[PDB]
Amino acid sequence: MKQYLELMQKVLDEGTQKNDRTGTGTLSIFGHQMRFNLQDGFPLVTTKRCHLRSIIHQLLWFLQGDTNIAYLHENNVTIWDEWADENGDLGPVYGKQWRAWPTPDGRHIDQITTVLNQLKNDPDSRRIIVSAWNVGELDKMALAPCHAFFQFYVADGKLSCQLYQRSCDVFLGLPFNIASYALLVHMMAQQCDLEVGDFVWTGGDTHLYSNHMDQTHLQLSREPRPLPKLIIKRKPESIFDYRFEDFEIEGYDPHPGIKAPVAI
Amino acid sequence: MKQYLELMQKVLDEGTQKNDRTGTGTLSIFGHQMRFNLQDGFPLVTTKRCHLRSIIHQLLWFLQGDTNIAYLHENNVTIWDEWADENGDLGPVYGKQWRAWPTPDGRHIDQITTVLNQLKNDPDSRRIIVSAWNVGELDKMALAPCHAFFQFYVADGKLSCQLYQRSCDVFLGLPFNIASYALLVHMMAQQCDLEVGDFVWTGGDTHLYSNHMDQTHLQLSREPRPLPKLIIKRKPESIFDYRFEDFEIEGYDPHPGIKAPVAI
Ligand SMILES: C#CCN(Cc1ccc2[nH]c(N)nc(=O)c2c1)c1ccc(C(=O)N[C@@H](CCC(=O)O)C(=O)O)cc1
Ligand SMILES: C#CCN(Cc1ccc2[nH]c(N)nc(=O)c2c1)c1ccc(C(=O)N[C@@H](CCC(=O)O)C(=O)O)cc1
Ligand SMILES: *c1cc(=O)[nH]c(=O)n1[C@H]1C[C@H](O)[C@@H](COP(=O)(O)O)O1
Ligand SMILES: O=c1ccn([C@H]2C[C@H](O)[C@@H](COP(=O)(O)O)O2)c(=O)[nH]1
Repeated sequence: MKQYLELMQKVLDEGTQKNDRTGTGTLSIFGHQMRFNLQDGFPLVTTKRCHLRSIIHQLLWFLQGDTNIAYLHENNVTIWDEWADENGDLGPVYGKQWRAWPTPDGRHIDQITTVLNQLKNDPDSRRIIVSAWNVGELDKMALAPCHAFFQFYVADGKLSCQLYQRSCDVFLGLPFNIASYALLVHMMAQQCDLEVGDFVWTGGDTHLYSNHMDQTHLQLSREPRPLPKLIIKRKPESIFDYRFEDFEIEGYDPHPGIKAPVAI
Repeated sequence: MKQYLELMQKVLDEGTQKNDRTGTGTLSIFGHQMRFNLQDGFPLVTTKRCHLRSIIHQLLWFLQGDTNIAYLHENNVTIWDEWADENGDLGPVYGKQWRAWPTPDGRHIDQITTVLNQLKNDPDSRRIIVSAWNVGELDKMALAPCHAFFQFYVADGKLSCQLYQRSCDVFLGLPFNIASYALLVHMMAQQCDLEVGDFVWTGGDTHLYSNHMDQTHLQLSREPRPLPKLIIKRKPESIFDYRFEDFEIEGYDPHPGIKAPVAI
């Protein structure tokens, strides 16, 4: 996508070499925002083939409030296996925070039902937020949340979403996240009988790892193609009842996949 | 300031009319970002006169862990009175979350001291974050956090900060908020012997209130004057040790004040 390849080049041209936690090295910038008008097409990168199976099962996993990779496993998704403990868990990661944030006094708050009731009952609210950054449980988490925080907005019947991402690996993880949250805005918009608007991505430390340098070069030389269109094939009676079969992506003619090693 | 005045012009050129919680009516855009290089000058608006007494005092109150207005009152700062209860209390807002976020296992996390340890011992961390958005306590808060989350970053011995403001009142609140976080970056950097980098502001619902349209156009007709300079006269043993008197702003000549109503 033009904005995405412009962020790749930006990093390449201005990033500073930093030693990172892995000991691989990064080239990074701090502060970047991208806007994707969703009316114009689905933001799935077309300069490399992106595979939806993982994107979709991971979002449905999250909305279930499940932090154990068994479902993911049962659906052939491997992305979280490195971080999961001895018997499948990640501790209170994304889905537990989304569906059951623990109050200090023992109650649990369901930020996705809150956000649903806010979109139907109070759509002009300036507080339609879901936060995964639970400072009090970060220590029990296999990995601190990368896509930490997000905010919805309604104006002239359209639903927009801004995501704050504290840490971003441009080559591998950024295409994944952009699509994931663009997909949640379409699910969220359908349930609330609403139009889709903008997806705004904002990042903190945005970086390209030293061993993805050739792959970036290879991806930057390809021309972006027309964006696909997402088809949602049936309306559930809740956001919690969507299934993998419900989604279809028409128009996606990508350049071939580029493989690149993960720095863990 | 060029950046601030361009944002106001943008809200005026691209905003949608939206009704707010206080029913006064706003003009809003969703998603903006702007960067202020702190080496260029101290970002206090000059197209209208700002009073620095309250920017410093509120920030020391926050760093104290305080959420009761009495301190602010004896330094006659009345910016928080409209929201405080009978006993001066605001409930667990900024100062309490920053200095003692309550966990579900009995602990409390001092997020400012943690940030300082990270800048000293692990400055390349992508996790140097302070969040006031505590979902399990928002119902005890007198007002939900508008400046909800901020991230620090250290590159070439320069400290930068990125603030995410979920709701922004552009005429009243935003000159207060930019000056407050630029102060904290200078204080942090002084304590850690770092130079100042950039303060990067990102907003969610960024808006102008309807009863502010004339004051905004008045402001916009003015030329920015050269930015002031911040001189700190002491290096306190800790960041919790600063006094009002340790700060001096040099060469600040603003255009006349412009007065305007608060929506409560
Ligand atoms: C992001 C995320 C979830 N994850 C992992 C993952 C890792 C660290 C994290 N760290 C943090 N802070 N939060 C997370 O949500 C998180 C998630 C991913 C893992 C691998 C690939 C990946 O290598 N993609 C390959 C192909 C495989 C595929 O299609 O799945 C590629 O070529 O793109 C993508 C996403
Ligand atoms: C941000 C922030 C902190 N705050 C708290 C705070 C809380 C709720 C809010 N609600 C709304 N609608 N807008 C805000 O800017 C806002 C700000 C402020 C409170 C008042 C003023 C204000 O009226 N100041 C006068 C100056 C005179 C004085 O010192 O009293 C002004 O004309 O600007 C500014 C900031
Ligand atoms: C809140 C906090 C601050 O210091 N600065 C701000 O600009 N605000 C503003 C935003 C909005 O005008 C109002 C809060 O209303 P709501 O909670 O968003 O509904 O104060
Ligand atoms: O949604 C995601 C998930 C992970 N990552 C990457 C960012 C960093 O490369 C790493 C997170 O590690 P720390 O920043 O906590 O060190 O995973 C992303 O870019 N996006």
